[PDB]
Amino acid sequence: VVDPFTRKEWFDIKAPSTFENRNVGKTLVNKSTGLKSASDALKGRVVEVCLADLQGSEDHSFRKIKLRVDEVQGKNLLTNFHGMDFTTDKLRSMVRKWQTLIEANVTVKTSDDYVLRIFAIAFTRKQANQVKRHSYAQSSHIRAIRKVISEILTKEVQGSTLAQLTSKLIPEVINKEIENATKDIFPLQNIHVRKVKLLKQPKFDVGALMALHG
Amino acid sequence: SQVFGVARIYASFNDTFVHVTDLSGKETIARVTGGMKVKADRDESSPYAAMLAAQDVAAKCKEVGITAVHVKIRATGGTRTKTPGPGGQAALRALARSGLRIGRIEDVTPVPSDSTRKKGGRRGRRL
Amino acid sequence: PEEMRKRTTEMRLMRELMFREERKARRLKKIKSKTYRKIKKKELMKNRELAADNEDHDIARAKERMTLKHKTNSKWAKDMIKHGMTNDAETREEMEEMLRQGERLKAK
Amino acid sequence: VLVQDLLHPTAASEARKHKLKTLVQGPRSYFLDVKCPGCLNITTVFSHAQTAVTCESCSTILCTPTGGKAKLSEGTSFRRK
Amino acid sequence: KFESRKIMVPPHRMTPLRNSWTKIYPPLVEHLKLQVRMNLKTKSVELRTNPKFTTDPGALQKGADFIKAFTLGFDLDDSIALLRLDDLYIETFEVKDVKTLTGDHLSRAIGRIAGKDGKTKFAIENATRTRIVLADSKIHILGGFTHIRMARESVVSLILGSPPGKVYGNLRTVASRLKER
RNA sequence: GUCGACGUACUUCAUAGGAUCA
RNA sequence: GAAGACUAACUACUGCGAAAGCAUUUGCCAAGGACGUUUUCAUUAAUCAAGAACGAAAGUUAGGGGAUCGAAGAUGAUCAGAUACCGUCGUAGUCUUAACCAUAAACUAUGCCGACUAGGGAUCGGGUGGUGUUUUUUUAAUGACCCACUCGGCACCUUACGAGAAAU
Ligand SMILES: [Mg+2]
Ligand SMILES: [Mg+2]
Ligand SMILES: [Mg+2]
Ligand SMILES: [Mg+2]
Ligand SMILES: [Mg+2]
Ligand SMILES: [Mg+2]
Ligand SMILES: [Mg+2]
Ligand SMILES: [Mg+2]
Repeated sequence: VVDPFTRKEWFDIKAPSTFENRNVGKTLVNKSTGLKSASDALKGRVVEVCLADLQGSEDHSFRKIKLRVDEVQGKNLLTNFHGMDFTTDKLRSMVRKWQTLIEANVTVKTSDDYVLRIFAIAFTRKQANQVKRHSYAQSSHIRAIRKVISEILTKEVQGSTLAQLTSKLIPEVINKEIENATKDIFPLQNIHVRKVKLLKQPKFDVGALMALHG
Repeated sequence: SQVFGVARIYASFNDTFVHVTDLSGKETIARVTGGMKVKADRDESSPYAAMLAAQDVAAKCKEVGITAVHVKIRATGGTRTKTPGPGGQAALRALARSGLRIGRIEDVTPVPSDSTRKKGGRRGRRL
Repeated sequence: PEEMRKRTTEMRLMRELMFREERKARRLKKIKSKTYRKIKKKELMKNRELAADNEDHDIARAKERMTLKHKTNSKWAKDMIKHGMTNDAETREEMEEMLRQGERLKAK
Repeated sequence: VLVQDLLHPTAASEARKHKLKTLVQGPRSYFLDVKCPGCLNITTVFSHAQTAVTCESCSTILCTPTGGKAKLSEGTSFRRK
Repeated sequence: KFESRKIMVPPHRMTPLRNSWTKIYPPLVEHLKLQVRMNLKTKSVELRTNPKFTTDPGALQKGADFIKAFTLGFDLDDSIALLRLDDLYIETFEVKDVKTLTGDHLSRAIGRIAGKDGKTKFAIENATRTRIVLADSKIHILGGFTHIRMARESVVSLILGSPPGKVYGNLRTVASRLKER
């Protein structure tokens, strides 16, 4: 008695500034009736885009991004950054037997005060004339690596707002800094950051959001 | 050019749900189960029932605007099996043979950093 | 040079061969269960006979007559017999096996 | 070679065995003599120290303890006694 | 209509892939009209359908199923059977998904599923027309839907404790009531 | 009370193996 | 978003602990073995009836908590076979604080301390050696490997000169 796709109106999701393919896609709402206007029903969705499909690359085939809609104008709805993650299949394929897994997280507050928690993973490796077959670390190394990784994530987040942190996460610079600063301690292949997730978005401040797609 | 939507394929023992939503996830455009397409209850989960399910969804969504899907396929997960059975892959096959464009297959079952008990007792459940 | 890298991959493949064999042998060392060991011994003696001089036999017979080790005055057998324990037919299997082995040795 | 003399073992054999297992046991450390650059005078230092041996006059440091042989500070000269 | 897949290769099946590649790229290219490429700089096979040559839309997923079934551990010819027919699926489960076993108990459970000299495993395959590979603990079964439910029910009756002689007997009864149909 | 748990006393079941011959 | 358990893959019956046992990070508290030692005391030792500390899971007393699974119970089915004898809700329990109880295939179906007896390859911890490799700072120096050795652990192979009826 309805056929609901007679009344829903398409919109289109636009990425933020700090991405190449700014266009993302379309979405449905409902027609904007008086008594439940549409715009108050869009303003909390999160969208998952796999950032290859957002940066043209293909070595970014893992690392989904979550973008959150915060503003709407005239069949454009403008988004933000909600978090970042790996696809579960890469993560299942890193973790292997006969090696050890170092992981670390931290909670950190940015310049624009977004409180966010950021993860990090790393694995040891067999130095290229090692014959013995496993190469675990000695767990007094692992606390040194965990402290190093945590100090670098703490330092390198909060000297940035969010957009800067985002575009330090796309070219994977944090990986190279971890790698350099942690190879007198132990060899340590396969450094990543594997997740970041927001916990406190501060207060709205339209100025930043309309400064991204400006 | 294209319009994309997501196709979430829950693949349980005793059914397969082919859901098709938008990117955002909230608005749904096409749910069919496997149960709507065979009235015998022998085989709600049979691959043939899954095929019929997926063909119906592909038709219905092609009648909306939607020409391509990313697929997210999942088994029960939790504290049961964690890998899609035959019902999910029969739905996937018969969805790719439909003129939809498929991109970015993944697999999201829920997997616990170890969790609560499993139904069944000390002696294992099914036999 | 680069031939060192050849050397390392050779010692790597020896080490993992060693590790797979050692893992197998550990798991088998834990299985003591006299039917499983009995089966493995039976088909071993079969393969030994298929695949793979009197003086050694005369020395063996001489030591067996000197020693008389395979008769029921031995501690295990006299224990089993004198306490009615060999009427159960498995330990009677074992006792008869002892006796025929000794009888193989004493044959000429 | 099942007669190589237990009463006369070659010094390679006695040189690789543990110190308590040679024929007549004895220590394996040594005392070594040390001059810091700044002064001229010298002091004797056990090879396996457990105290950071300050130099006597120019009182700085000469060795630091380790789990084994002492780690001599690099600005130093030494001669085994 | 240009489209792709990319499926990863775990390292214990990377030697037999580059060791049996010569029989793999042909019946993916001519018979299927499909454009392979194996990346090594991320250890993964990639496939793409090229819009000109191809006819069957199900070719891309047919090839992806084929390579993936080679990935999980099944030998070449069996995966070829997955490439040809239209009635072949794989079901994977665990040993901790039936009954929580660990320690020595789990290595003895895999000993009952595999049998000595493989015999018990082969019996389950031969009387059900399925193919079982038995990984570290995860167990993978390839066949047609009814057959793999028969072989799943025998394997799960073997994990839980039943001896292997009982499962030979019940297996040959299943074989009788299978071969007639 | 054809009662239970013991404590004494007694009974009974599990014995054939190889070699040759027919 | 709330709640209470649990710490997957890595994970190797390898590591640690008198055993039971112990697996997310960070700090604090006190303890421990092995190694190193041209330190120190100088027989202070070994095994132990009485006596004492701890002792999985279940179980009791009194509070707290009560997500999940779930002895008892209630119900659905009882459809030839059940081969494929189970579904649904679930009290006690499971968690925790303070006292009880003191048992297990508590297993190596194997008392503790000391001596001797054979060959090998691996692995964990400590130490010694090396104009070996990388980590270069710009050459060092640690760290990571490689090779030789040695003490102390958990295991494995091959042979007995030996032991057993045999498995070993
Ligand atoms: Mg006592
Ligand atoms: Mg208790
Ligand atoms: Mg309790
Ligand atoms: Mg209570
Ligand atoms: Mg319940
Ligand atoms: Mg007590
Ligand atoms: Mg125990
Ligand atoms: Mg007892």
